Amino acid sequence: VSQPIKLLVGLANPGPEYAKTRHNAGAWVVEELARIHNVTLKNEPKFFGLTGRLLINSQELRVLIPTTFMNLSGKAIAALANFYQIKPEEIMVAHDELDLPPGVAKFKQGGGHGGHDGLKDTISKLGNNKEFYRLRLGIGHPGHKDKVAGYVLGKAPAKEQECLDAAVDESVRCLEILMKDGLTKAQNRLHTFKAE
Amino acid sequence: VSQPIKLLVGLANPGPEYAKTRHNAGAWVVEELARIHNVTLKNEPKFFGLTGRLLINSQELRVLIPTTFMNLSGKAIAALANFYQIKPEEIMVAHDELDLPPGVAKFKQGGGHGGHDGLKDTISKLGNNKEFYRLRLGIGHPGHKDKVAGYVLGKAPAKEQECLDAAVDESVRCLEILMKDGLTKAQNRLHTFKAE
Repeated sequence: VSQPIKLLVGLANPGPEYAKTRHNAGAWVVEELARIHNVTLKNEPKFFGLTGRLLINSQELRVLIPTTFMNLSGKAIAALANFYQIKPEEIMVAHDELDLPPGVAKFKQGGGHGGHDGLKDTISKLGNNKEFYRLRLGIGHPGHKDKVAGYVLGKAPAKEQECLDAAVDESVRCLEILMKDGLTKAQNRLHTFKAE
Repeated sequence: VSQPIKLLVGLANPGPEYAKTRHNAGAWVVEELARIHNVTLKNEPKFFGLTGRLLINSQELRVLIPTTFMNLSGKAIAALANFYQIKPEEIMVAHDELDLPPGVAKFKQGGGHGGHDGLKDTISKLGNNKEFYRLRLGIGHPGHKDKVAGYVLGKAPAKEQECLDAAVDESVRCLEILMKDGLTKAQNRLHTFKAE
């Protein structure tokens, strides 16, 4: 089946202290996808991150979790995409999404960064090309804008984390469906899911 | 001239709240100076951070810990410095310094960002001006470029943290000395210090 995605990126800050923070939600998806496919990601300094190649339905999907600062995610994504000759429209970036609630996830093509430091850098390093795909993992949002960075760098409370974990798992399933049945069918499934 | 400083900024990421990570070293200095001087740091959304005002030897010293993403620290700094008409040469930015070991600290004017995302943004948002002062709190350098973000976003081991905390204490004393006796004398004390 024809489907557009050659590279799946999961945005993150590195290390143990950031691993369970909301702003690492996209990495959670890639980690669970790789685990289910029995591939351990390898550190590749030239790509500023951890990478692997998955065989799913049995398309080849490269995956990446940058080990840069979140605000330098684009260095990883560009370095890898250039090496493998991948264009922005063939990249899906999974990330935490303030404008969706915990337990929801959506696919989208294009859009702004929404103030997400990793998406901002990604757009920049891909030559101001916004037309990469996104896997938007809802995290909710705080009451006040000035509290957004503290929010995304916090750990969700247990109940909220259950919703997020559910949406991660269903996003993984829909990525597997993307590789079997294509984007429209994957999206139709994902966009009816709501954990609660 | 000998006491140029009107604003002391302590860089840090604003979460997770559970975690004393190396890249928050500068905020530790501002928090301890504030504690000793009975200043409560208060959220001030128009400056994108926690703020205070001290009076030490009749010199007003405003303090800021940005609550932006680290790579937007200069947005907070410039917001406050513009509001109070403080020039860049009147600002001292306390920050983790890869180029000194744990237990050592130094004052300097100008210099590059050395890869520090907060310093980089600060130079930019101050109108591409490096000539603010720095309080460099040594955190050591991991010996390879690849995992620098992971290193600064890590928690120092308990022993190393004792060295850090000792450098924070000495840095607070030398900030007090700067406000009383001026920068040359404050340097003469700080630069001969090593934690024991």
